[PDB]
Amino acid sequence: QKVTQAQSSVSMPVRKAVTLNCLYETSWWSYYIFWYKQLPSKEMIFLIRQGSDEQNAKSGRYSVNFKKAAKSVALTISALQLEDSAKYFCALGVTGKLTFGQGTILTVHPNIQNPDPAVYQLRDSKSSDKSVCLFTDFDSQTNVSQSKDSDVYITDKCVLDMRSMDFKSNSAVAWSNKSDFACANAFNNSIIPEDTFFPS
Amino acid sequence: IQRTPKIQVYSRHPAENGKSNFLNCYVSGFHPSDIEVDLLKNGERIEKVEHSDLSFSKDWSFYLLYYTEFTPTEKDEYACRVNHVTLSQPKIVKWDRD
Amino acid sequence: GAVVSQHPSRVISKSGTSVKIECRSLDFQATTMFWYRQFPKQSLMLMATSNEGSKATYEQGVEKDKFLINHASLTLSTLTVTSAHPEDSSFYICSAPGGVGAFFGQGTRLTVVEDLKNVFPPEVAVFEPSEAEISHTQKATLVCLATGFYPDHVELSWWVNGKEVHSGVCTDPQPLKEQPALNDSRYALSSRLRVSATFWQNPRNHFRCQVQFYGLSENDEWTQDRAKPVTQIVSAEAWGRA
Amino acid sequence: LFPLRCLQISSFANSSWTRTDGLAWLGELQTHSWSNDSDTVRSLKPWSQGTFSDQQWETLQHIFRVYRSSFTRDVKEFAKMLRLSYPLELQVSAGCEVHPGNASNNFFHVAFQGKDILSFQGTSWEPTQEAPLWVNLAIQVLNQDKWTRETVQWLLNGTCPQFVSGLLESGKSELKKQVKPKAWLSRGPSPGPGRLLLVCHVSGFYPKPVWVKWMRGEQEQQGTQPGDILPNADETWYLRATLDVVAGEAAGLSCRVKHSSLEGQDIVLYWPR
Ligand SMILES: CCCCCCCC/C=C\CCCCCCCCCCCCCC(=O)N[C@@H](CO[C@H]1O[C@H](CO)[C@H](O)[C@H](O)[C@H]1O)[C@H](O)[C@H](O)CCCCCCCCCCCCCC
Ligand SMILES: *[C@@H]1O[C@H](CO[C@@H]2O[C@@H](C)[C@@H](O)[C@@H](O)[C@@H]2O)[C@@H](O[C@@H]2O[C@H](CO)[C@@H](O[C@@H]3O[C@H](CO)[C@@H](O)[C@H](O)[C@@H]3O)[C@H](O)[C@H]2NC(C)=O)[C@H](O)[C@H]1NC(C)=O
Ligand SMILES: *[C@@H]1O[C@H](CO[C@@H]2O[C@@H](C)[C@@H](O)[C@@H](O)[C@@H]2O)[C@@H](O[C@@H]2O[C@H](CO)[C@@H](O)[C@H](O)[C@H]2NC(C)=O)[C@H](O)[C@H]1NC(C)=O
Ligand SMILES: *[C@@H]1O[C@H](CO)[C@@H](O[C@@H]2O[C@H](CO)[C@@H](O)[C@H](O)[C@H]2NC(C)=O)[C@H](O)[C@H]1NC(C)=O
Repeated sequence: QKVTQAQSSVSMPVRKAVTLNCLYETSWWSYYIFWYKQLPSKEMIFLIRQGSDEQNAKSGRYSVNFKKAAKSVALTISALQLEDSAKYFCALGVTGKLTFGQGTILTVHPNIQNPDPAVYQLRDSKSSDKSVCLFTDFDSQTNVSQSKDSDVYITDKCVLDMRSMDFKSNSAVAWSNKSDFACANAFNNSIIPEDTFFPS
Repeated sequence: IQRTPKIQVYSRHPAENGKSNFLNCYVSGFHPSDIEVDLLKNGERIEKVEHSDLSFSKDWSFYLLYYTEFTPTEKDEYACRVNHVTLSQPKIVKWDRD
Repeated sequence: GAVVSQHPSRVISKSGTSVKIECRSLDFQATTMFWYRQFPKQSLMLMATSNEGSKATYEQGVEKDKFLINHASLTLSTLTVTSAHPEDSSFYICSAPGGVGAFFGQGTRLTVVEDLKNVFPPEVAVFEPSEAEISHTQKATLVCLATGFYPDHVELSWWVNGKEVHSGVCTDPQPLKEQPALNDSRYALSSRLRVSATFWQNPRNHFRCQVQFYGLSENDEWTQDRAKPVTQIVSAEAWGRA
Repeated sequence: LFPLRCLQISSFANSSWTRTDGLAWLGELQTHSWSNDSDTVRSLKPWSQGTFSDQQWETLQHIFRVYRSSFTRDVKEFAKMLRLSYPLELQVSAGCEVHPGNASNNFFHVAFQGKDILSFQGTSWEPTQEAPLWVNLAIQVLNQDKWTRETVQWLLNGTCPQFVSGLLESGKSELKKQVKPKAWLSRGPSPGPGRLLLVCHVSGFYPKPVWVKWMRGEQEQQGTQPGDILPNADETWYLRATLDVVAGEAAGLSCRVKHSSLEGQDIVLYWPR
């Protein structure tokens, strides 16, 4: 009994479809295959089940391409939405005793139709020594780099959805105690300054 | 209290006086499973009696084989004593080598 | 909904102490419970099987005396991590066979610290929107920073005019290390709340970043001068600006 | 034919005294036994595990141990709610028949007080044609337990064929084994005035199929009264064949035995002159 997920990470844009592969080994003639997603809270969410003597499973946006001879149980997630970003686990089990694969992290990216990449200086807090910078409204293809200096902190890109306006945007934050720290320099390992808005 | 046991007593080999043998008692077709079987030498029960695991047929009735090592001797009487809930008194079936 | 409950959800323990985790079946009897362990960025590994009447079954390569399992009743299985060390800091999740396969509990986030002195609550600050962003985009982004906490057992949330909001929020999935080198390193976490510029421009609008910290219990020993780093809420606030 | 039959005898004296004992038969051979006082299966043959790994075998054992406890609790709760009076006897007959020529058929039959009450048909529980009204109440509850239904189906339609195929492989020699019978004659109690009861005993044959007839040359005697094929402790069979005749007419009569273990050499025993 072994489950193998060769893909470590998969990235795909919103509204498209993705396929997560799974290969298994079992000495049983009859068995069940399961697909789970793990939330950032670490909670396990059942997605879909596939019986070895069943037709290809389908449950809403989830479908399985079960190939018995090859012992492969791929999962396709159709009409991808940002809420699908998670770590997906394939499992094999008989009578509830499940054995899990390595897992695949799926990152669903928004479609930024009108990008306006910019770097902003946020207003300081009366009760903090930190100065904060916001890199926002950039294209999903942009990778945000970690800082070189150990006293400068840069978060990875994050996506927020302003539901009422059907507006989605990417953002990364930079902060430091240092006097040398300016928003003009902060994200330069991630941007072409001439392609980015910098207010006066 | 549904079906009464059929009691069949017999030998593994032809009965030849002095020579050690096996006395079998096949209790079959009974229901319920609660049964008390004993093999007897001149009315007193044998202590080294063995038996098969209680099983059942397609009709759900039970059956057991009770066997003991014995040496047939003339003037010696061997019997099977079966007690079941469907029985008025324990039924005794004596062994006849013929 | 979940039909298996694990208690506690989170536990901070000192090295050498035995930690007890409970797995309860809610409104069904369970004669078996499976216990799994997940190391950070790893998969769920089956540790043992809890059985009613008989002893626990341990999987190949599992240390039998490290974990004491006990099927207390038909609705309760306990896992005891005897004499825990920081290497045993992990995520433990139980399941009960049923439904379409098994019912999982919500898991136990276990952190073992060599010294309780290393437990610090977060410092929370809110940085108000840039006027430049308001003029350029007609949107206002608030940033909240939760800093210097240990361990990483925090839940950040935004409250606008007394109610939790989910639209226009992004929180870092993982906290940054303040000293990436150092072992007992403090964590930092950021969140953004993005609203329309007109919503932010209303000074009667109240914004609060709340950080739920999961720390020491009442039972824990505290000897330092500073306040006992207990489970607490740390907030920072801002008002809209005309 | 070698069907696998798994048999369970559950007796309930009252709601506090119960006993469950099981066994397995591959054809006429008893391959397994499992007493109430054991936590593990007793394998009666050196090939009883078939082709199952030590891990697969502990899984099946775990399932039975869980099942046995669960069956007990369940019957007690059904007896309480359906106002069924003790003592209760429940019997189960489950297994499959592997056919290389076609597919494979399986069964799961339950009896209550020696009468059929329900069976597992496809993916669900079905009551027997003439079953008491409470049986349909129990079926409704049983069919609500979808996970148990999927497990019974996995065992009957997937594990049982895999178990039977392996037992048939690891058990090849013992299943193809031949034990020769030894025949002897006797004179039974007189069934009339000048009448004789001619008895022919045949003991120690394996496998079970045999042919014993009283003859007069090549003329088969229709008066041959066969008895039941009875078992021996060493896994062989016994058979007594009688013939009620005139005392004078016994001379020239023969008992003839045909068995697969004979090397083209039927046993012929003449009535002594
Ligand atoms: C297979 C044996 C391996 C060894 C092979 C070699 C040796 C052979 C020797 C003996 C075997 C002879 C027995 C005949 C075979 C029967 C085995 C079938 C096992 C099926 C397991 C079903 C899962 C279960 O156990 N189900 C339980 C528990 O389920 C709860 O727990 C589960 C997780 O553990 C899940 O969460 C589930 O959702 C939840 O409800 C049922 O309560 C119960 O057994 C139903 C009874 C099934 C039989 C139905 C017959 C009905 C009779 C009652 C009639 C009314 C009584 C009137 C007084
Ligand atoms: C629940 O049922 C048990 C078991 O009942 C027994 O098993 C059945 C299959 C039948 O064969 C029954 O006939 C049988 O009683 C009860 O336990 C039994 O209690 C009786 C007392 O009524 C005991 O019998 C006594 O045994 C002693 C010798 O030990 C004699 O001196 C007496 O003359 C008398 O026969 C016996 O200890 C006991 N039997 C067993 C097998 O345990 C049990 O009491 C009952 N529970 C309730 C609450 O009613
Ligand atoms: C019950 O099982 C049969 C047979 O399945 C085969 O034997 C198993 C024990 C295992 O070895 C499997 O790999 C086999 O599939 C099922 O019938 C088969 O169904 C599949 C569809 O998935 C089909 O390709 C085959 O031709 C069928 N084989 C035969 C012999 O008919 C059947 O579906 C199962 N019943 C249910 C409802 O689960
Ligand atoms: C058949 O098996 C069960 C074991 O599952 C017996 O019941 C248990 O017996 C112990 C004795 O140590 C008691 O302490 C418990 O009350 C029983 N537990 C359960 C789970 O039932 C039962 O007595 C055996 N039946 C007989 C009479 O042979």
